[PDB]
Amino acid sequence: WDGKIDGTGTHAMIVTQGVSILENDLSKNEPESVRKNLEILKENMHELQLGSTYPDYDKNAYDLYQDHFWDPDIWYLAYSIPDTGESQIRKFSALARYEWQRGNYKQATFYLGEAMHYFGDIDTPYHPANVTAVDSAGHVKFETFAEERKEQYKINTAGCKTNEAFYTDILKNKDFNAWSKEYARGFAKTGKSIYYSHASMSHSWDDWDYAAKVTLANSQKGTAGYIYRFLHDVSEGNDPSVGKNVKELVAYISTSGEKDAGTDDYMYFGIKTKDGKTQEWEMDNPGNDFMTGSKDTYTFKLKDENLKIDDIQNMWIRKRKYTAFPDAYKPENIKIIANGKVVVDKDINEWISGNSTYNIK
Ligand SMILES: [Ca+2]
Ligand SMILES: [Ca+2]
Ligand SMILES: [Ca+2]
Ligand SMILES: [Ca+2]
Ligand SMILES: [Ca+2]
Ligand SMILES: [Zn+2]
Repeated sequence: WDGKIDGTGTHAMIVTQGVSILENDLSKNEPESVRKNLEILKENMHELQLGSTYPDYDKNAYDLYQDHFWDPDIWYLAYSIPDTGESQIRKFSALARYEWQRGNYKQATFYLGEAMHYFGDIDTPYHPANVTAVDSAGHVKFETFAEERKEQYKINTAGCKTNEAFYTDILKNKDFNAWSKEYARGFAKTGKSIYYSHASMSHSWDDWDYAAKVTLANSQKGTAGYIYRFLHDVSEGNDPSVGKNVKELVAYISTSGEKDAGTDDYMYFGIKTKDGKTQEWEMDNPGNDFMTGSKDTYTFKLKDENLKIDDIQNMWIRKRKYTAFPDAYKPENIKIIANGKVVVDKDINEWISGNSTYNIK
């Protein structure tokens, strides 16, 4: 969907409607904690909207915004694996719950907004069909069409109250990651079907009208559902990581904005377990890694699929010179996420020169 850097446009409408919908649908028996957290959410509507649009304007975005795409119908032992729209929902959702728990509500809500940007995208027709703006003139055309008419596509209810099926189903599965993937898959498959049936360049103005109606309604309802899940999760301190093989680790790395803080050297993330086994991956995204001021995400798939988070005793990042000279690197902060939970939040704010290793854990 379209969005503007000031937190306006289709994406902002979707999150804004998401909140209104939830407000309308909230049953009387909902816990006080949920209502209290919803009011805090509403205090930070600006952030939610800005977050819902930001990934399109992130200076660090990948070349063809690959991570804004996801096909719902779809070597890793030593290299990071790329993010997808689905995986970014999970990443930002984890960051959001983490910040919420420590009362850092403005930043928490921004992250929630970013999670919803990606959900919004996988609920378009073009993104889950994996048809890019390069592939088809229809990509930009359809999103512009929707943007112009976004007002007439707003909805204000999911169609039932939160003590009913749609919403109760959302709370059933304590495994947020597993729930999010399949929940997102449903909406994405609908969007993709709508691409082929109504939204592609083969179709009419009437077809595009129906396509936008259904996918914008679904985007809003789907967003309301994620917000509901979020308010419940943060109200109860629900941990979806318990607990639970660590099949993947995600690193979320903030590079300092200081001069020459970024690097083009080889960069590795590694772990050592209590049993002294090691695994190390090169961090390399389909993009310009470790740019000054950037926030980079890397996902690492473990060789041992039966490890528990406690089993991981040491973590580090290691740099290796690309040229004969040291390209010193200065990370501000690294967060490691496992199974939907931020398990490491490590301020660094010091230089890593040459071929040095920095010990996180
Ligand atoms: Ca540097
Ligand atoms: Ca320089
Ligand atoms: Ca490389
Ligand atoms: Ca790269
Ligand atoms: Ca660079
Ligand atoms: Zn979009």
